[PDB]
Amino acid sequence: MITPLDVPPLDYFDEVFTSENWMVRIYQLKKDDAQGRTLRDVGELTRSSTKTRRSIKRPELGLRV
Amino acid sequence: AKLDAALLQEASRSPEPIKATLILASSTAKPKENLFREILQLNLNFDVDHSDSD
Amino acid sequence: YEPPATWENVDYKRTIDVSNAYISETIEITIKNIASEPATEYFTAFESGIFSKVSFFSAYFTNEATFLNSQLLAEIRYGIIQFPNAISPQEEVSLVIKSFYNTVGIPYPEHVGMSEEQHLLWETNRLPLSAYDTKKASFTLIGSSSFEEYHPPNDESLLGKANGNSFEFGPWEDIPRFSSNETLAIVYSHNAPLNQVVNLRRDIWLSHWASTIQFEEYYELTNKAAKLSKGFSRLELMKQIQTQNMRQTHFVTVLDMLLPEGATDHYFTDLVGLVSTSHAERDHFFIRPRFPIFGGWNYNFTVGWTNKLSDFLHVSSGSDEKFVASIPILNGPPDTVYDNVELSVFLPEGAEIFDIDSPVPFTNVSIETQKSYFDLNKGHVKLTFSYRNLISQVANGQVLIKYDYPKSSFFKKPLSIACYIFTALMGVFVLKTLNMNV
Amino acid sequence: RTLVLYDQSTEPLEEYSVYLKDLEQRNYKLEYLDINSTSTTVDLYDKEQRLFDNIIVFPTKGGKNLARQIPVKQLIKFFENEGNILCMSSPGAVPNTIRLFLNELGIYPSPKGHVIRDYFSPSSEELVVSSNHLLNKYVYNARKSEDFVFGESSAALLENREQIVPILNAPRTSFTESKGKCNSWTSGSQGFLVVGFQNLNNARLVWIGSSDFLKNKNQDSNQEFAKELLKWTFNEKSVIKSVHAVHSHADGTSYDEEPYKIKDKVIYSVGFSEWNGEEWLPHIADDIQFELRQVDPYYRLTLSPSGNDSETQYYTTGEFILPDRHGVFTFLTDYRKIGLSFTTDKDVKAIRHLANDEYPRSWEISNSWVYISAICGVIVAWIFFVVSFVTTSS
Ligand SMILES: *[C@@H]1O[C@H](CO)[C@@H](O[C@@H]2O[C@H](CO)[C@@H](O[C@@H]3O[C@H](CO)[C@@H](O)[C@H](O)[C@@H]3O)[C@H](O)[C@H]2NC(C)=O)[C@H](O)[C@H]1NC(C)=O
Ligand SMILES: *[C@@H]1O[C@H](CO)[C@@H](O[C@@H]2O[C@H](CO)[C@@H](O)[C@H](O)[C@H]2NC(C)=O)[C@H](O)[C@H]1NC(C)=O
Ligand SMILES: *[C@@H]1O[C@H](CO)[C@@H](O[C@@H]2O[C@H](CO)[C@@H](O)[C@H](O)[C@H]2NC(C)=O)[C@H](O)[C@H]1NC(C)=O
Ligand SMILES: *[C@@H]1O[C@H](CO)[C@@H](O)[C@H](O)[C@H]1NC(C)=O
Repeated sequence: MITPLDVPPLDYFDEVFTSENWMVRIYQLKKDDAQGRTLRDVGELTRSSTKTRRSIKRPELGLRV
Repeated sequence: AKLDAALLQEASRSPEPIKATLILASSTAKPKENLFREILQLNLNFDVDHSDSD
Repeated sequence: YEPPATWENVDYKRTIDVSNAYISETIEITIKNIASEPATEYFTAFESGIFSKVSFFSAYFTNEATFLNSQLLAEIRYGIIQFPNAISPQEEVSLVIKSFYNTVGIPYPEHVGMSEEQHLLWETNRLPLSAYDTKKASFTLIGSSSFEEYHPPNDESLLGKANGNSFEFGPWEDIPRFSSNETLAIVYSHNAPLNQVVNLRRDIWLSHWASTIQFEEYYELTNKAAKLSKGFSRLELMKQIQTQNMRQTHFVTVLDMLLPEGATDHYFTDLVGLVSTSHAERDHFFIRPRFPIFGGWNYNFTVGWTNKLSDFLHVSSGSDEKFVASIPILNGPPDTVYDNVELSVFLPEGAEIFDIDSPVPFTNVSIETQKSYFDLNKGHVKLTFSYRNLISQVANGQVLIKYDYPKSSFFKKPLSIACYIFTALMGVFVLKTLNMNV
Repeated sequence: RTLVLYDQSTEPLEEYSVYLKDLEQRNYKLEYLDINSTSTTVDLYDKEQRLFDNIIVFPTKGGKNLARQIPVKQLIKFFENEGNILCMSSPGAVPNTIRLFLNELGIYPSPKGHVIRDYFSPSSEELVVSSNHLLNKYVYNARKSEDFVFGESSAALLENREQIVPILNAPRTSFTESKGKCNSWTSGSQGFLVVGFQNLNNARLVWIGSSDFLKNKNQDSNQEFAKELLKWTFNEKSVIKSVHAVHSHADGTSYDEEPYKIKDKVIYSVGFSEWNGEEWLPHIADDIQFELRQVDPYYRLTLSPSGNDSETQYYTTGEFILPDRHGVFTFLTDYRKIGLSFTTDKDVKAIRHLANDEYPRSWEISNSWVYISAICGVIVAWIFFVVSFVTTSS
């Protein structure tokens, strides 16, 4: 028996078909984001974060080539 | 060894000395004595890898 | 070709109905002639984009209707109406134009959830493109429940006054001539499924030895409704079935095929195999596709059935061996629009077609041959019609073929198969009287 | 068309009126909107189509009014639909919406307290950056050395993404300081004063980090750079169309008449075109590379011009031999040069083995003459064996 707190969400694929008795699931590779950011950051952008709370910090990104 | 992973590829591909420049300028000090002088030239003779950061 | 003169519109109604996934207009005109040579013709003006997609064009008199000779020609393009009993040059006449179109509009939110209402965007004229001067002209937009304009004009006139399930307005006096001054765009709720097929080929097979006619139809249907956002999820569909009652919504779950009266051997196949979810009750052939056809999806399938020939074929009176067949031009679901129809009737192998009549003006016709089972000679006579733009509800017609089929060519089928069996067995005789013994 | 967000009591619109009227000299139908004077939310979409081609955001503070007008997600959705954005910041006024929206694009402006400081007295009353620090062409290329005023400014730390197009650099001896005892935001030459960003849908953004730059009191130093910077920001200065990307056999026949084959002679031809705002001119360029490609690339060939037209300069690759590896190869030109428009042309084709007929023939090859002569000898000696065997008497 599984629970909805299991099955982590899917941020690179999206379903396009699923049969009547849920046998054959058909998924699609959704296209990479236009602004170049990774799709799990789009997924964590569009939900669950972060209760209208912020933080301002030196982003520790290294250096631009 | 704990530098970036972007300058060592560029200094390893093109043979050129990386330079070190010291700055001790200020606000209450008037100009034409502020230190903008490159003081050191290093060297490198290492081996790099693939998948650059290109 | 512009018409000169001699008609002036006193009254001019224009009622657009938008309620069944094809636009229908019922114009009602009352015309007055001018003092000149009495002319007997009329010109109805259509745009170049609407004239390409039009499927029915008819005219009545308003006193008591008989019919009129309504001819559609072949950049504003016209359609002529011919009157009997040539009219005196100063007398009022009354007139009714009906017309049925192909386009229905664009889904104005093109992405919408499956449990949500859709709204469509239709574009048309507000001032009527008449080839003549009008003195009074009222518009009436009948149809579904909610009508709303799109980019409403600043003028308080030429603005829609909403009535109970209606939308009434119009430029009401003194419109001089061809008026493309303003183009209307109206959004409206529309809960029909919007079934439309792209290519229908239907093959029928007359058979004198079996005395049966055999229908086979290949539908390539799309759903031109609004596409669904966030993709498709079986969970929301199945919960949407389990909640209540399946009201009127977009997608296609069942199709009701209205067949001729006594139909015997029903089948419903896809490309990949047959489908077992079909129910052939008396006079009605219900169909469930494999996947529910949402907005923008394709589905190509094949249905077929078998009628007796005694009620579609009739022996003529002058000669016994001359037959006249009247074929139903179109059987399908009640709410469909057909973008292409090719009706192939197949007469038997020795038939020769004399006369051909069709009630609907076709795009093309040709006579070929095609070899089916045990067509040892040239084969069946494929008389194929090509109709372009048809409506399921409107095009009630029968195609009338007059041919002959003499008994000299009726018995040539078992005699031809007898000719192959006979020459095969004499071939066996030559290969057994022949000496090869070294 | 264009849009202007601004506010009073921080930076009025009058001291920008030299540039917007310049946009009035073009065919840009401007449409202003004022914070602290308008309470209605911008209908940036009616249902699903986009009203404005552009947007220009003059400096402000983003307490509640800016999030009322444009939030971050609405601005992402505007920028993915070819919506060009020009946005400004300053240490006197850092909006929060624009700071988070730029953090989604890998551009990290300095916050409220941090200001950039350059010593050595360039002007000693305000910071000013010479034209040596312009990193990229195709946005502005200085014909001679000039200065660009920047009254009080803030630099940006940049992520190493492909899409980010740097335009101007901090003058390599600068830093940031705050009233609070926080760390320094950027180093000398790693901060960027103005930053461009080009979408994958070829939409463009310019963050430009000074309120004292675009003002009406500065045309003596930064007049042409701001006019051609605003030529670059809206897609008017450097975009590229790729018209005909066709490949065929070397003798003129197409793939349709004869499909390809291993070890075959083909030709490939693509033509580019740029747009200076008025005319499609032919695009002179090096660096364009064809790739014949499976999972791994089998050919990278630079393209020689060999052609011309009124609004297109073509490029060929020369007759090159297909690989003896069979498979389904794609023909690819990714012209991806930062500063100007990205273009991709690909065509996936099947390239098959040799047929059984299309082999070197046995009489053609010099080695098989022995065996043709011996098979012909056995056959002729067999015919004299059967005639001699029948016609003899035993
Ligand atoms: C089932 O029937 C439908 C309806 O006729 C078929 O759809 C049609 O398929 C053809 C070829 O796949 C489409 O032609 C294509 O046109 C586009 C431009 O419109 C072009 O880019 C393609 O290269 C190709 O020429 C046609 O548009 C399409 N019709 C509709 C209304 O979508 C479908 O192929 C049939 N499927 C099967 C399995 O038989
Ligand atoms: C009308 O129907 C005829 C059928 O006889 C069509 O003519 C054929 O067109 C096909 C093209 O798909 C050719 O391959 C055949 O050779 C043609 N046959 C003959 C006898 O001409 C014709 O194209 C149709 N015309 C229109 C306007 O639909
Ligand atoms: C910007 O907003 C402030 C805050 O409301 C405005 O200040 C008000 O101005 C009106 C008259 O213009 C006064 O009646 C109020 O008492 C002021 N309120 C405060 C808190 O000062 C200011 O006018 C606005 N700026 C503009 C240009 O309209
Ligand atoms: C050759 O290309 C140049 C590119 O600027 C163009 O101006 C010129 O008209 C072209 N000439 C011909 C003959 O196509």
